[PDB]
Amino acid sequence: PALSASSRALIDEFMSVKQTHAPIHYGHYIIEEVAPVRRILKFGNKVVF
Amino acid sequence: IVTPVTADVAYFQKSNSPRGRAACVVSCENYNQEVAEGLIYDHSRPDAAYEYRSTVNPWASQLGSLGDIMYNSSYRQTAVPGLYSPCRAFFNKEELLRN
Amino acid sequence: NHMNVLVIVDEFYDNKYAAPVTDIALKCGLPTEDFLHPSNYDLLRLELHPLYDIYIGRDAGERARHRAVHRLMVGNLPTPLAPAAFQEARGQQFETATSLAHVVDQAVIETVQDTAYDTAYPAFFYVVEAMIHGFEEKFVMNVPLVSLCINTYWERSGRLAFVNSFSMIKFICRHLGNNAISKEAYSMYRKIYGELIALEQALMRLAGSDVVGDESVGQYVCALLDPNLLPPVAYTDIFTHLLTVSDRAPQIIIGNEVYADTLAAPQFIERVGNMDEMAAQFVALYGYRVNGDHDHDFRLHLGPYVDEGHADVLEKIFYYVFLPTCTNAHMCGLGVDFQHVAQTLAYNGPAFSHHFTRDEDILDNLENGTLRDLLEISDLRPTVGMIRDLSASFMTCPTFTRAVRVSVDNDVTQQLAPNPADKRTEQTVLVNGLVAFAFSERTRAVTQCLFHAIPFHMFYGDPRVAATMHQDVATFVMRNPQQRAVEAFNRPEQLFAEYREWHRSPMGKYAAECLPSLVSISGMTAMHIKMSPMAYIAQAKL
Amino acid sequence: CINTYWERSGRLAFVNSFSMIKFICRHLGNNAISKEAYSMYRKIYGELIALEQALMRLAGSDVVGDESVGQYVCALLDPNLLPPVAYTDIFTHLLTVS
Amino acid sequence: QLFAEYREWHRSPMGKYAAECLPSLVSISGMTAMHIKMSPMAYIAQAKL
Amino acid sequence: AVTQCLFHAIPFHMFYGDPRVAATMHQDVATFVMRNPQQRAVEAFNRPE
Amino acid sequence: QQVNDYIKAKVGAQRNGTLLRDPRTYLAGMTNVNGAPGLCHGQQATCEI
Amino acid sequence: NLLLAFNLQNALKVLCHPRLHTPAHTLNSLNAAPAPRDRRETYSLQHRRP
Amino acid sequence: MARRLPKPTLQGRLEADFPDSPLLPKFQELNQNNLPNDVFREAQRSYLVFLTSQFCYEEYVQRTFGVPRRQRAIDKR
Amino acid sequence: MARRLPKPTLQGRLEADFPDSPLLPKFQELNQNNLPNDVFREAQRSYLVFLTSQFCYEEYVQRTFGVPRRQRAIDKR
Repeated sequence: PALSASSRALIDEFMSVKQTHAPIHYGHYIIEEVAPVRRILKFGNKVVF
Repeated sequence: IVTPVTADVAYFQKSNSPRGRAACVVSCENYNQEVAEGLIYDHSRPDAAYEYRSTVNPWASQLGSLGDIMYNSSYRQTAVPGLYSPCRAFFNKEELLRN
Repeated sequence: NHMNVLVIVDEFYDNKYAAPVTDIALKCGLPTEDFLHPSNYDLLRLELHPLYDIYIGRDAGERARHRAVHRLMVGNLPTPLAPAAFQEARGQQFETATSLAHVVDQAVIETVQDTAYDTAYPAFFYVVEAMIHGFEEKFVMNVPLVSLCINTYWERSGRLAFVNSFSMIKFICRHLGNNAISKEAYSMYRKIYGELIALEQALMRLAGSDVVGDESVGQYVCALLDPNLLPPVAYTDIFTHLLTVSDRAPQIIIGNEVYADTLAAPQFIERVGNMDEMAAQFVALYGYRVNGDHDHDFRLHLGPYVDEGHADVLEKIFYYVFLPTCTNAHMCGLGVDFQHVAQTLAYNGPAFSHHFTRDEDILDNLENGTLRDLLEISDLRPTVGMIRDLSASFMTCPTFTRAVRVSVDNDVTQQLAPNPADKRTEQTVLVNGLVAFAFSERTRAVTQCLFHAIPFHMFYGDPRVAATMHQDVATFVMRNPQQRAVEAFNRPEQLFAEYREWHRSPMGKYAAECLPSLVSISGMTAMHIKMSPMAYIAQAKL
Repeated sequence: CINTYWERSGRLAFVNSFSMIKFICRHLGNNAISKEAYSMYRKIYGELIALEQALMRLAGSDVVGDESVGQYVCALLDPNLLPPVAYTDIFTHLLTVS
Repeated sequence: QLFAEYREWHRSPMGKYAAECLPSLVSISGMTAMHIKMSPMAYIAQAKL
Repeated sequence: AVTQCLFHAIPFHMFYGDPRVAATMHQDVATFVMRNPQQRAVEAFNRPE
Repeated sequence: QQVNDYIKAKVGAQRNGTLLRDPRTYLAGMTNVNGAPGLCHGQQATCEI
Repeated sequence: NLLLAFNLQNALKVLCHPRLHTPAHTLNSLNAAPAPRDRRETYSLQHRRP
Repeated sequence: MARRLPKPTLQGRLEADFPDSPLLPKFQELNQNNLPNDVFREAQRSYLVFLTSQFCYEEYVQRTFGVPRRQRAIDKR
Repeated sequence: MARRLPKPTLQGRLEADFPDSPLLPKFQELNQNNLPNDVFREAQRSYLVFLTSQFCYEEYVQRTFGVPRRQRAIDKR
């Protein structure tokens, strides 16, 4: 699976709080990507490993 | 791949086959095709992965479904062998039996 | 072979037993969790494509060969792969995209819905509706009568009359507005007409200004804009007009023989004059009933087509979206024995006597008869002059009802298919008959001779309503109570075929369980998009 | 009886028995009764249909033999269960079909 | 002679419910669902819904 | 029909040149409109140059 | 015998039953297993209710 | 690490069998066992026809 | 071909015996050469309905003319 | 054993005392042979009730007919 989200808002929370971000909202979902290569996502200047 | 809207999200958070069933043939007998085919295409029995469901989307798993027609090397003969197909590995029936 | 619908409807339910049910009827009854369980493989094995519904024929003559028939609209999709809440949510997406604003208020829908459920709904207004049959001239001769109808039915109970047909709804809006009917009642009629107009902007709005050839692409986006679809109730000659404008080959089946040629218009179709010109022919038409054979007629009597101009969209929107939503698709096809009706009005005692004044209360002098009984249950008391205005229309009024079946090819986007008959979509049209709310048991005592029940459409075929109208149907549904649902209902092959129809069983299921509220109104509308390569393009932009 | 009892106190008559509730709906649809009191009998009788239709969705479209399975699902849908009050010959109708 | 509680369709707890139930519509459906037959045919139907 | 003797249409302004209104006033604008359904969008209607 | 076959078919006990009886079983007294061509997770742990 | 739903449809393989729906065995243990409870249900057991 | 809806209940021979009218003489032209009198009576019943419609249609057209203004000149003067 | 509810309150000897009506001849045919006084009075009461109900049903049946068109025309004359 590749990192994907149904709305911009879901992604915004995922970056801010990785641990407590809710995977599924009332009408939107977000998938955390799982793969051998762990790429580093650097939106804004908040880094999520 | 065209998919019913309703397919469960829980199927997309884990590494799985893009069709509605898992197609690993390693579990099946080393030298027997029909039982090997029975894993890939038989929906009288639930797939190995999920017991409570036979298939997430029936438009790809089924032998003749939209997914099968578009990506099988059988029907995709007229098309020029120019460009790579990501889905070819998962739908090409011949390759799946090789394992 | 026989034109008569009485024999067709009777002989299908006459002595009935175990009744089979279609597959698309079974797939829409199972939830996604249940559909995918490997205890429903019989249902699952057939389905391999989103667009094409597939069935297995009999093994007669050979190994049976599978046939695929295209599902014209989104609403035709199986429920377990598109639940009602999804199409309801998808429809609410359509309102906000095209900037549609609903004219109707929820109060009016409950007002329309509450009329659909009344057994108390009078049967006399039912009789008036049939004798006008959608003519402006005929309707205007009886505006003093219908204004009494709406007046006493709206004031006795806050529920309005004559909502059964679109034509009457149209004239009442166009006419009788100033003072014929009460103001509270009239404004209800305007909104219903207004609501149809508002939707038309939306569907039209959805289709992009752009055109493929000379024609616009609205024909390819929505089923409603597509003119080759027809409203079930026909009173003017739409068919000949259909053959002129249809690029796709159009075939009309009139009994044993169907004519697809315009030059064939004289033999199959006849014309009904404005009742000023037919005056000379008044005597000619009457003898045709007595000494003419109405079976094996293979002719069709219809007024001359009049071009209202909205492409007839507004009538189709009324019949396929508005009515099935507000009434939960509880309505049936009904035909009339017209000469049996006029004999009630004209062979009445009081109407016949010269001595009786034009303005008087008929029920004072009415003799025991079917007309008297109908009036008492309908509790409406009209003057003596009004009956004569209805008796006037006997000279034009058509002899008997007839059902007509249409055969039209799919768009080029939907025509690729192995079989020639598969590219060709079918539809049924009722000639000179009106749709039906539920009948009361008391109502069906003296009214049985006058009307009979015909299941023309899924939206317009209901075991709830049909049983009341026909005795044979009621003992049919009784012995097999499973049939009560609309999808499981059995209709004579001569009249209904679930596979070759614009509205499949899944769409029918949505309306029955569909809510009365306006959100659903936009639900049915958005369910009418075609699932065609140019339907996707239109959808992507919005 | 009904027109007096409804206006003298905000209550409705003959709600005791089903047959009467049925008749007052088929007949009396004329203004005979007061307008506001009629809709009560209508809703009382209207509800009985929606509760039966809802039970027709519980039992599916499938059938065991000729009969529907609804007989096996709910007690109300069982034709062997009989109402407590009999005014017509339901008993022979029971013997034939059971 | 008129009533034998054990050999009845509606036993005691059906009466205990109606005696205490509130008139509201919630109790209308609550009485309806209490009529399902507790049979294998019932379990199959209740599973599907 | 009653006002046919007295009044005729003129679509001359973007707000004013309105297709729904025009069809009712003018028979020929109407039948033009019947042939091309989309025109009824006030943005695309075709007024005389 | 009809209701017994309806149940055994709505529940699945002929294509997804564990023991798979055919004439070999009752006539000749053997107890064979179902196919289960492949196993994704491992040995099946039966659950008793 | 797969999530699996265990709903009523999964348990029909044991819940529909006739072992669940018979009173023969429960009554067998009771009548074989020594003396049962010494209270007694006299009223309303069975219909008495007039 | 099969059948027809049942006939509506109406009092027998209501039109002729009950009332006397010009329409009655204009109707006497109809004769019963072949039919059973049962059928003839049924056939006879159908004719007068047609006659009434003609009578009532014409009475409607007379109202459609409006008010004569020449008349409004003389008497109102 | 048998049992009935107690009899309602009724003024004794309604027919013989209060009215004189066409039902008296039909009622008087009932005569008591070896019957006690109270039983004969109860029998008479019941038989009068029966005759009254007979008459009321016949009245209702005769009323249910309606108005004849011949007499309506004769009156409109």
